[PDB]
Amino acid sequence: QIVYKPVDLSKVTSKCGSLGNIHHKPGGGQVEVKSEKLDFKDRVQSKIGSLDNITHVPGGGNKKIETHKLTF
Amino acid sequence: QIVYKPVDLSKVTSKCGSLGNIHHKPGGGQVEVKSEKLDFKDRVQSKIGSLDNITHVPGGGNKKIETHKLTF
Amino acid sequence: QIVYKPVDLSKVTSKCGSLGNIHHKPGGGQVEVKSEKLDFKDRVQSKIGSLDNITHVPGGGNKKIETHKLTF
Amino acid sequence: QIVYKPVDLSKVTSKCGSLGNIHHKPGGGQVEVKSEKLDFKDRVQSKIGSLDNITHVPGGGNKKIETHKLTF
Amino acid sequence: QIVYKPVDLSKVTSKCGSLGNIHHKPGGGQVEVKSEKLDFKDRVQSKIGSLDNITHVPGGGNKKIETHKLTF
Amino acid sequence: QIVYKPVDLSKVTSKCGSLGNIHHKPGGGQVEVKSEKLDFKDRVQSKIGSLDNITHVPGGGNKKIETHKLTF
Repeated sequence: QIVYKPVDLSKVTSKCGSLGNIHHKPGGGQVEVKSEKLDFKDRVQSKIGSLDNITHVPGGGNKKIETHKLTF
Repeated sequence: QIVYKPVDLSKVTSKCGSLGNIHHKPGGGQVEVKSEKLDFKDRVQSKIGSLDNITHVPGGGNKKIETHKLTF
Repeated sequence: QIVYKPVDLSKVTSKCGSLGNIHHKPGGGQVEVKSEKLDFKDRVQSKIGSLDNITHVPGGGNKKIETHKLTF
Repeated sequence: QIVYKPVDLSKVTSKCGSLGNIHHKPGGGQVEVKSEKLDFKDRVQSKIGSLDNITHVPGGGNKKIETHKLTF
Repeated sequence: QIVYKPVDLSKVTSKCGSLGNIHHKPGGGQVEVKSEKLDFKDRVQSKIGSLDNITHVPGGGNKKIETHKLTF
Repeated sequence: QIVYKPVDLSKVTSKCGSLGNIHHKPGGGQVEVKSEKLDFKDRVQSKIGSLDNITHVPGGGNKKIETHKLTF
């Protein structure tokens, strides 16, 4: 008699990219008089209090190769 | 007699990209008099208090290859 | 008699990328009179109080190769 | 001429009670053979690996009393 | 001439009770053979791996009293 | 001419109770054979690997009393 009962009970997780929490609070203080004068003239690039979150995940893949043979 | 009963009970999860929470609160402070003057003339790029979230996931795939043979 | 009963009870986790929490609070202080004059003229790149979070994950993949053979 | 323009720009916050994070991981280790025999017979009180979080806040109230008078 | 124009721009917040995160993961470890035998007979109280969160907030109230008079 | 323009730009915060993070990891080690025999007979009180977090906040209140009078 032969019994062939291999059991895959496994658990696999991938968690990839921007996982953590971001808190961005620019200008959260106290001021009496606030004045901003912006003069931008030629080919200017500007970020003021902005948030860019850029995420690339080519990875994070799960791969199982499993071979079962019984030869009698 | 032969019994061939391999069992795949496994669990596989992929979680890929922007997973975390974003909190963006620009300008949330206290001000009495606030003034802004913006003068932008030629090929200016500006972000003020804006949020960009860019997510690319070519990955995060799950792949199973499983071969079963019994030869008697 | 033969019994062939290997059990994969394994647990595998990948956690890859920006895992930690970010707190960015520029300008959170106390001031009476605040004035800003910005004059940007020619091919200027500028960041003021802005947040860039850039995450690349080509890794963080999980791979299982498992071969089972019983030859009688 | 009289101008009566007192300005309340104030910000008030109360944050009272269980503010912090609790992480409770009883039994998170590695064991080959684990056995537990519990025999509790008369007026026994028992906690095993349980979490009680009890919060009472009679406080944390915010109170403003403000009186404005102009007598001419 | 008289102008009576007091301004309340104020912000008031109460946040009272169980504010923080609870993570309770009893039994998250690794065991080969696990056995538990429980025999409880008379007026026994038991908690095993359970979570109680009890919150009482008689407080956390906001109260504003504001009086305005102009007498001419 | 008279101008009466006191400005309240104040910021007030109360943060009261259990503020800090708790990490409780009982039994996180390595053992081959673990056995526990508990026999509790008469009016026993027992805590094993349990977490009690008890918070009382009758305080943490914010109070403003402000009086403005102009007599002409």
